[PDB]
Amino acid sequence: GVNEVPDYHEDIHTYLREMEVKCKPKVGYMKKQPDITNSMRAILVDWLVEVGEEYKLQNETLHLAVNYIDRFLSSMSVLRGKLQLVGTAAMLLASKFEEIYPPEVAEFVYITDDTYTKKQVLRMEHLVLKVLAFDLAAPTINQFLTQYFLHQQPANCKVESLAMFLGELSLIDADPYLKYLPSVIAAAAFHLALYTVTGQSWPESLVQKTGYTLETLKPCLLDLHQTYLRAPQHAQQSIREKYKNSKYHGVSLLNPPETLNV
Amino acid sequence: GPGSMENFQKVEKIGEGTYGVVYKARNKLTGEVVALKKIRLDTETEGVPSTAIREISLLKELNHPNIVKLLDVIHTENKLYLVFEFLHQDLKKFMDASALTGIPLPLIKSYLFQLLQGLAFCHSHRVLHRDLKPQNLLINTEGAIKLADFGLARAFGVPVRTYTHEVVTLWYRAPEILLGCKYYSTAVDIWSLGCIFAEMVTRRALFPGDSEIDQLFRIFRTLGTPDEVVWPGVTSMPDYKPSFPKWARQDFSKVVPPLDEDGRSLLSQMLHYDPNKRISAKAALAHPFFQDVTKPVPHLRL
Ligand SMILES: NC(=O)c1ccc(I)cc1
Ligand SMILES: NC(=O)c1ccc(I)cc1
Repeated sequence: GVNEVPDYHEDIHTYLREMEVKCKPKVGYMKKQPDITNSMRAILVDWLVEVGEEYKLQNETLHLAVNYIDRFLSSMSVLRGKLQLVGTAAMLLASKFEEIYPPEVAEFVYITDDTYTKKQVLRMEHLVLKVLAFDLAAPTINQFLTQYFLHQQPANCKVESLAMFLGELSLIDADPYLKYLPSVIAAAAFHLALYTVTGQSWPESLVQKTGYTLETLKPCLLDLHQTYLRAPQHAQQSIREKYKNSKYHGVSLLNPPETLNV
Repeated sequence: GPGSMENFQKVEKIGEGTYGVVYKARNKLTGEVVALKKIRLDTETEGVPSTAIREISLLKELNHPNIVKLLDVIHTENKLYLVFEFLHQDLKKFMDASALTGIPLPLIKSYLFQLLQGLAFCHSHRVLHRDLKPQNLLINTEGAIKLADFGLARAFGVPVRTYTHEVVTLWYRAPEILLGCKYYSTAVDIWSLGCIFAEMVTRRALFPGDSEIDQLFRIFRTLGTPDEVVWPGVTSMPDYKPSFPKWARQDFSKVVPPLDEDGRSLLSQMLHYDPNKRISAKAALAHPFFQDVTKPVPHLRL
């Protein structure tokens, strides 16, 4: 019913598809970053997963933060010593936008082990706001997932959580995931989750909605399927640990399929 | 953000919000009359306020002739200046001073139709307003009315998640919020607009409660106490109590006596208990009530 805004969901889907291209980071920014690497970014994101967990933040908040970070690093060159400061301010801004009860600034200062000062975090908050020009209402993977979820027949929580999980794993690895739009990673995530749990495939009804097919999703899906298979071996483990929790139905303990057969 | 404060001349104070004051100002180069909202950040020890972050981020992408236009944002180290399109008055002040023997039916119809256009645009762009009330509806000399004050607004996902409770000024607050419901949606904006419709006709608030429970009771006594038939789920709601008095629904023609059949029809659909059955802004635009509106559509702003 109204919680799924029947009268507006298509308008909204269309709008998000337009806004996801505008809020997209530059696919090749890390090569132009003299002092930071994909691996450092990965450590940062992993830590922001932990921060989200420590403060029981929404997953939406985590996704916004990563978006803010990647857009910022697209135009601003950053020394390794200051990457965490960008991340911290991004998490604060994302919290203030998405959270009912955002953690206070002091708690953000706290989790950085007093590497930075209250004033440093605050000054960085303004810089991100200026760089992004307050374009904070970005489409995320999750915004798309939750609408795709409405096409399950019937709803299945393992499917939902597993898709959430796979989408989260994608935030960690700028290569290759920077090359895909939220709507596509979400598509791939939903289809992989669906297949793993139920053996079913990306629904026709979502081909109607999205215009995407297994064909158009195929590249992304192959990457996500690798990321899933290797997930126990990745240097970064905070998402796996998080998705062991029963809140997410222990989905990180499911077995990835050895093949997609398509 | 090409603006500079050097280019504005302040003209007079016009109002005061939470983090500051609003001046009518004049662009010294273009001639444009704007409203400047100041938001001091030096005072703020928690950095840029979340209200302001939501207002700016959300108003950026809401370009619509019935939504007040954010023209620019100036960001000093100690101050933040939102530059808005200037509208001379709000609906509350218009009802108090000039609408003494009432608003003409033509003008009420026009205002309602424009408010629905504005609100439909918000929902189409995944924004709940969450504070629709006459104070927050600005009117110009040309006959336009526009949604304003997006300090309480929020970007929603589909389906919606749990957001902040007890939102919306009490008199305009929907039953589902009053009953502590886990989830609320676009239907809370419609309820407000419905209260506003009634208010434009009578020039008094429809449900002037002095507490959460008093607000409910007033609503119940006007539309009847809802049960499982009119509203499936109601009795399972977190702050629903079996002890609630059971008032009979009085005939809707008694709620707003001067109102015609078309008017009553549309009002009832805006004030439907079940958020799922309540009319959407998009559907309400096609209601017969509006058949004879001809006021030319307001023009977008740059
Ligand atoms: N946009 C405006 O003209 C305006 C905004 C807020 C107030 I309080 C008064 C006027
Ligand atoms: N909050 C109150 O004061 C109140 C709550 C429930 C009833 I039944 C009456 C009053």
